[PDB]
Amino acid sequence: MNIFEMLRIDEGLRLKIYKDTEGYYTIGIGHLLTKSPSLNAAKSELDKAIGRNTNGVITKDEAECLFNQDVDAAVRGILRNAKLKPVYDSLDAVRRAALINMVFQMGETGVAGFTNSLRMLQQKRWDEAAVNLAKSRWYNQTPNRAKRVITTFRTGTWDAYK
Ligand SMILES: *SCC1=CC(C)(C)N(O)C1(C)C
Ligand SMILES: [Cl-]
Ligand SMILES: [Cl-]
Repeated sequence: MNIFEMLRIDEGLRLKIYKDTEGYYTIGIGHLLTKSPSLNAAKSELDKAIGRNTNGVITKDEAECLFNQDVDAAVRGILRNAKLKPVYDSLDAVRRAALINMVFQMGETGVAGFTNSLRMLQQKRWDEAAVNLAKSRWYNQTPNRAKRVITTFRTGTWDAYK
């Protein structure tokens, strides 16, 4: 198990434009296209991201291309952020993947707002962090995915994904 397989489980794979849990236009492996309600705006972003006239449908290779770019962007967003980098540096390899997962889903600014959870993770207070992480809109809106990520933070194992 690794971060690519983990996010592939959490995000799924769809080759046609769809709406995510929030109603935003998305494609591939959780690649957010736009938060605008216009399908034409989403098709325009898609063509721009892929470099061709797609008409809303991409191939599996194109979906994995965006996926690689998005995982790379998430990791580099963590390392550039003054609040996230110290937490990431303090974590073991499995818990680092859990932090990448969160950044992938809600963005670098959103995760950096979990000020109290991040401090508990840095102090390695795993049970207390898990309780604090669940007191969030994130947990209430996507509870099954949040539980898997929180369990990864709590245990340091991949057991939630087996
Ligand atoms: S993101 C790299 C990528 C993969 C593939 C689908 C082969 N592509 O057209 C590019 C080179 C963009
Ligand atoms: Cl992009
Ligand atoms: Cl869920």
